[PDB]
Amino acid sequence: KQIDTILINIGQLLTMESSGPRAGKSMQDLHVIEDAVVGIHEQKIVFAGQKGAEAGYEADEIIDCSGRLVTPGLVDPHTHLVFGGSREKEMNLKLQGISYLDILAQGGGILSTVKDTRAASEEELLQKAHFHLQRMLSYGTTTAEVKSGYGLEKETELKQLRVAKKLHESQPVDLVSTFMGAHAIPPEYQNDPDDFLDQMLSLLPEIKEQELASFADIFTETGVFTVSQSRRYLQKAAEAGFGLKIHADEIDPLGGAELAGKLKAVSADHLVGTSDEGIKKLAEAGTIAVLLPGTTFYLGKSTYARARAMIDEGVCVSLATDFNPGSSPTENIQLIMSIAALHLKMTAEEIWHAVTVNAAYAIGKGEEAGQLKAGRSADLVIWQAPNYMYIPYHYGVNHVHQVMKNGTIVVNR
Ligand SMILES: [Zn+2]
Repeated sequence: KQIDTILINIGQLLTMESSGPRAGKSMQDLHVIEDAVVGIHEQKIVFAGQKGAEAGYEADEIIDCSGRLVTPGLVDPHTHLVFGGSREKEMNLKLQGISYLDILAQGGGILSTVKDTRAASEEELLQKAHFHLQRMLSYGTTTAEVKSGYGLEKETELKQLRVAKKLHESQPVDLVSTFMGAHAIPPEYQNDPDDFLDQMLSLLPEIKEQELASFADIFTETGVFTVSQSRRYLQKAAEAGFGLKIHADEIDPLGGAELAGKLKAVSADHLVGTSDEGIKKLAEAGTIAVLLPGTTFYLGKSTYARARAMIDEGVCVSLATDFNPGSSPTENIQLIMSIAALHLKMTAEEIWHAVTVNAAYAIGKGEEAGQLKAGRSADLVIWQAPNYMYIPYHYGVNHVHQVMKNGTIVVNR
């Protein structure tokens, strides 16, 4: 069989081959192959296993991995990629001890980014986002989820969504778009938040017709949107055919997790303050818990989401950068992996499954990304490390040697 490409001399290969999301104990069952090969033809994986799996094939292009570690391209299931300006001028408020919510309550935070995003032209946001997405790619992310939510109005929310589609069609990273019009409350709506929510819901039909988003998200937090508003909002979104996601129980056990499970949301994200009942509902419903360790770290806190309890309870855990200018300005998914190990107390095996398979399922791409097996798009990363434990171990840097998307190297050294 004549094929396009073959990777040889792979020191360690992680296919992450699974039949579905990995919950509980299965997150620990990492299949490791040594001295492996990977065959690619017409942008797809034709084989990925131990040396000898290439018997019967002959490739034209041969890539020597020189004993390096090879894994599927990484999946970042939660980001706010498109945004205007930056929030460095808020560093001092945080340092002074002003809480994240108090900054928001005073017209800052998300609202500050909303003003800059509304003012930035669509072309500026595109170029701006292109730079950050290119960096994400250089760190190993070949598939990512991007949320709007910095417009809080028709014009800018649609603008963010169009930029996301544009990005998806003009660079390597495959993007999953999420509409998060219900991110915060414009000051002029503080007295009628339900009216604001209805105006955001009024956008679903055109967003749907334009295929501008596949999911709907919402910030269920004290002072922001309540559980009842979130239930009504999300149920409405589901009726329109949108998948469901939620920024839940970021500080306190508000019942955001319980709601997400009851609504059978694809994922519940953040969850630092979630209760045991919430954890049980997520596991029971199969709702993926996307943890954002960088956000906790960046907020200057030390109390992280209870990942071990979630895994002990059969929850499917994932990880993300939550890349956003306000609470987690980092594109480095590898650092997220390091923080998960050091502060979420997750093992290297669990972390790898979290940033590939589980991240993929968290955004409706379980059948398309996160695994290197026959038929899958040839998206992989060749690492500057001999083993998988080394990646989360050595922190704050970029271990990427080369990144392959659709069978072509898109990042070199
Ligand atoms: Zn977020």
